[PDB]
Amino acid sequence: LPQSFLLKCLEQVRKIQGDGAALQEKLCATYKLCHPEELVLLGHSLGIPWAPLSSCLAGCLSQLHSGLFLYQGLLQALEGISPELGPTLDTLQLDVADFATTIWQQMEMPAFASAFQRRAGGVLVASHLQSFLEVSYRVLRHLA
Amino acid sequence: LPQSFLLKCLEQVRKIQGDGAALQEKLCATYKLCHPEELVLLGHSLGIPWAPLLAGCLSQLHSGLFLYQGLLQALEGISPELGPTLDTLQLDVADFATTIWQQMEELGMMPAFASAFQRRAGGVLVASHLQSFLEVSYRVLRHLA
Amino acid sequence: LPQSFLLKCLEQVRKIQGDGAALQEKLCATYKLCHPEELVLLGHSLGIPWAPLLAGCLSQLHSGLFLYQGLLQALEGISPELGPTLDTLQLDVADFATTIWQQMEELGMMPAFASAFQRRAGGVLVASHLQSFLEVSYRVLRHLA
Repeated sequence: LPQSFLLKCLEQVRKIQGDGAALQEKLCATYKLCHPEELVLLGHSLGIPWAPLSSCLAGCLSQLHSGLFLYQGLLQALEGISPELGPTLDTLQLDVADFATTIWQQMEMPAFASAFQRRAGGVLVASHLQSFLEVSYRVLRHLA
Repeated sequence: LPQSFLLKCLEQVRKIQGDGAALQEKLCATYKLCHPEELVLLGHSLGIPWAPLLAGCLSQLHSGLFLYQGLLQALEGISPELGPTLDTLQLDVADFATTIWQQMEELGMMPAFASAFQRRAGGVLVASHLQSFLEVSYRVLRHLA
Repeated sequence: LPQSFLLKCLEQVRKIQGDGAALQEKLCATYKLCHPEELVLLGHSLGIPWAPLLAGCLSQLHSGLFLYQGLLQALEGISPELGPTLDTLQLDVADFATTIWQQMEELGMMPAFASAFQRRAGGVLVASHLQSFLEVSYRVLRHLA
């Protein structure tokens, strides 16, 4: 796709990543939930879906788009995790929502039932979105 | 680490130092902002975060790179001439950082630049910090080999 | 020494180091020769010369580059595959030799790699030393202006 497009995608993945790192930094400072690693088995229980992209033009781009559409959903489902994290979460959601539209333009949920469920769901969705955007850049770089 | 990943990195360090030195030489040439020591007090005024420098160290390179990707995007092209110079330096930083990220997987592990003078001077100081950052990164990669 | 010339030198220095680095990682990854130190015996046995390092030093750097064009040529492309990569490295060292010389002007100032294992392992050894020769030219030009 054009280089202008790929650089547009980078600016965006990097903004969404700086937001995700602000979230992750709050969840660690405020709840000591600092190691996504430790929560890996809870993602089961929490029933967090996975967006596949590594083994993936338009079909791939559609997959990125779906995966983004999935993360704006999950973020929404987290209902802001706590009053103090609410702002942070809104910023990351408006941002994932933008990247989702750059992709379509170019084409042209769980129940986190508790304080603990919202927090651990928070850490894991922030971590799964990081990895996914790291994979979306490598995939787009391979399509430019 | 695998010596071949190490050799792929030592290559990407130099390819970024090249683009960096190219930006610096163009800024000096087109605008006469030739000495980062004349703009250092101003690095403080432009709110620039200097980035410090297995798992933890590979993570500090990756964080450093991630900061440096921020600062470069914030200069928004600097000027119509320097535009493509900056576009190559971002795609190269972004590729190096992806390389550190993919290997940490396998192993299992802002300033705003208000005016044209701020974008110009900003380009001088960040090309300049990224240069040293990367040298020290060429030294600790040797060491974590 | 004019700060502009000196930043054109840094970009040339990083350019040749990146080509150096390009060759190393291809030799390490095509023929698993990933360590100069495991070849210091072959190198001693070939008796290969390494170059030492305003007028005087500027002239030492110029003659140092001359030596490395010499050594790079003797490798006779290493393999068909590695051909282009060495041509670039030759040409980029040539550029930089010229630049240095031109500065001198406006201021008024081979072993035989008899074998195929020898070309590949002599590739690893020259690229590695060149890399180190150029970092010090990077520091001497740094302290020169």
